Amino acid sequence: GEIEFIESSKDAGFPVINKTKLEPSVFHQVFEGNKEPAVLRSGDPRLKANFEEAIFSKYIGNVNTHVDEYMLEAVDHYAGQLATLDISTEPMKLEDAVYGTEGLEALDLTTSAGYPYVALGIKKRDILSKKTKDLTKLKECMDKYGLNLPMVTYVKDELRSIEKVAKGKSRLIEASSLNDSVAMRQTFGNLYKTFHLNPGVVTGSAVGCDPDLFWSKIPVMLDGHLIAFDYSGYDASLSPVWFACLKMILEKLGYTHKETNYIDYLCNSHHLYRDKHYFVRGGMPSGCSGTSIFNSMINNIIIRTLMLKVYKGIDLDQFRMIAYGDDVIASYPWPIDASLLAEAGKGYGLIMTPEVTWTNVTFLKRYFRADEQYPFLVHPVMPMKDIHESIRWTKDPKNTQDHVRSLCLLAWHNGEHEYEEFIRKIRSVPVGRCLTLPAFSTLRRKWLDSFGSS
Repeated sequence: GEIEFIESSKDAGFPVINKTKLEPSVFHQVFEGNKEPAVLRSGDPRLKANFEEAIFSKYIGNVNTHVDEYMLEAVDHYAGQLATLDISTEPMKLEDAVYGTEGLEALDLTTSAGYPYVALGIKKRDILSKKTKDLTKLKECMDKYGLNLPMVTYVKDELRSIEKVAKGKSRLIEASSLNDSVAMRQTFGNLYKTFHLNPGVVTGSAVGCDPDLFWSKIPVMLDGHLIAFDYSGYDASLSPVWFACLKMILEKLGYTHKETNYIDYLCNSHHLYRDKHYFVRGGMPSGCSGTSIFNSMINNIIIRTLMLKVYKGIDLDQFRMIAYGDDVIASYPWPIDASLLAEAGKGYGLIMTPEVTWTNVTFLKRYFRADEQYPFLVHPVMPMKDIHESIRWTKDPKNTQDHVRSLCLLAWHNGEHEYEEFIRKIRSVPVGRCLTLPAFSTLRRKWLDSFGSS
């Protein structure tokens, strides 16, 4: 992706789009950590770099190439897999696409409504209602403002490492207009549903998975020599050729050329950021509808392309992979040099970052540890250091109970000794003794029982 044009918003008649919410929690001194809130403003005294330059530096440019022979075969192979899922290309019913259905959670009512709503002070809840499932106001707004509206760029308010704070390398997220979010959920909602209900090696996707259950399935699906990597700045690195590949895959699934027009909206985009507006060619605009699923689909095309290009004579029918956006875990029955693939990826404008074993591999920032007693069940193991980083901050201490409960559900997979120490430190602050904390044995019993029914 590349910014092709940027100028002051006022020159085009756009109004300007309006500190961190993260604050030290009561556990900030009880646990150790290094992370701090990402820089959100240019004047931040922790900066050791130019902020505006840093946040846009992920748009490293485009490789301008045609869909080549390797891509075509990659698209064909992945399309053959997805065909077995019988994805419906029929529009999803508006009420289902907006207010929830199996496999597609209701539209988030707390996030930005995007443009022009943010300029008018109109929030999602001024338009939508969970209680009534009203679609009348939404139809009025969609008729009135139409589709293909500018995206609103926000800086992601989240904890980051010391290096990323100093370098100002905060992440950006895009808010699609409510109109475009809804229209994309109508167009692709059945694809979203099918992906969410089928994480694994047919979709090649883990989007929507529950690691507590899914991690025991992964080694069954990936039974060869492991291949694993992620990327640096995946979304913004994507060149338009990969979006062309995605459109080809979607059309092989039965979408019409008009239904794939929304991929052009994602690829060639118009953004408002504070007092500026700018146009981008290429790049997945992270935070629009479907971006994790579409990133994952593109990654399935990319890895197959690279394998076909480097390993002539590869047999993709024996290849297996699972992607969550840029994050990949995969296998092949023979060893594969991931560094060769990564260098081949550099020629396509990608920055891939690769002896991978079940002991040292990670996926979704978690390790894999087979249960000592039930060896066919696999613990997802979030490192305790990451749990410690999280518990030390909060965006709203009114949610402390839910926050600490969620961390307990992650922590116990590290073993009973680690868990008891975690609980002891939590209880060394008075808030900690006011919380309902699950017992290790309860967490373990419920986990074991969860595999017994579905």
